[PDB]
This record gives sequence, C-alpha cells and structure tokens, in this order.
Amino acid sequence: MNGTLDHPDQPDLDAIKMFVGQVPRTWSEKDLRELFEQYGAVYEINVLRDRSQNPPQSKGCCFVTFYTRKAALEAQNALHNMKVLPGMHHPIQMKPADSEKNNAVEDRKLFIGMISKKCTENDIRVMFSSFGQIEECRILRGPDGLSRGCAFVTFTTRAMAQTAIKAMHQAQTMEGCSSPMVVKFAD
Repeated sequence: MNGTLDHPDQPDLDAIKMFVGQVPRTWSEKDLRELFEQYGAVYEINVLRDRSQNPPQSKGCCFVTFYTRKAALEAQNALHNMKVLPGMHHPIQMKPADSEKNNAVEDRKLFIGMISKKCTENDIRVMFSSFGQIEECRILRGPDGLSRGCAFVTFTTRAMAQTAIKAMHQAQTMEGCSSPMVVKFAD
C-alpha cells in the first residue's frame, strides 16, 4: 500500500541530512547515489533542476538522508562544513545540515588585530554588550605579562556585528593607546 505516516519505522529525524552545491550532474540520479554511498548507508536522494528547462536549469544541488548516523560521522571527516576539491574544473560542495552545523559560531565572526593589553576576554564582552546580543566572546593574550593584543567575537546578527565595526574600525583607540583599531567580519 501507500501511506505517509511520516514515521513508519523511524520515530525520530535524528538520522542525518546532507546538502550539496555545484555537483557535476554529468550523470544520472541513481548513479549519483553511488557517490554518497561511499559515505555510508543512504536512504533518500533528490536532485534539483526543475524539468531541466532554460528558466530553471540544473542548479547542481542535491540533498541526501541516511539511516545510520554513526556512518555519517565518517562523512564529516570526508567533508564537513568545509570541503576542498582538486579545483581543476570539477568542484563540488558538500555540507551537512547547515541549520545545525554545530559550528554556528562561525556563522558570525569578528576579527580584531590591535587591542590594548589591559583587555580581558569577558571584559571585551562588556564593550560589545553595548551593541546587542553576543553568542561568544574570545580574546588572545600571552603569558608575557599582558594581552598580545588580539580578540575574536561571535555576534548573533551580522547587522549588529557591523555596528561594532563602526565602533572600532571607525574610531580606533586614539586616546588610551593611541593606535588604529581594526575589526572586520570573518570570511
């Protein structure tokens, strides 16, 4: 028969989801499945294109779902949120559930190069708290006796993060240490 109980055997979507961008698409769908099979036990694979017409065209995107999450672990080492291919002329991008990359912190990153030695990591939070909600606060200091002068920050909304730039990048500590200050979103 045919029925979409949504949970005929698996009462949890704790399996695994994968998203790919810029895939050769030089082969068929079934054949494509084989490629993902090398990462574990696949289950459902769908490739987008939309009747492969002119207005749409195969966007080279494919998402696969597995049945053995344990097997999916290996795939992470094989690709993870960041993957690198030869680069000759056959690039493909494989990432797993961008919504739960786990490395959501990287989603919003700020980089500071020159900061006052009298700056602590949590202390940095205080200044950034003036902007909005902060996900993570990081500072780099050396046991030389003071902070080497570098800091990393993670900010909920990129827009809010941009504000920090104006507060630092467009201000500089020309009063406490008398030196330009640079802060920019990671890339």
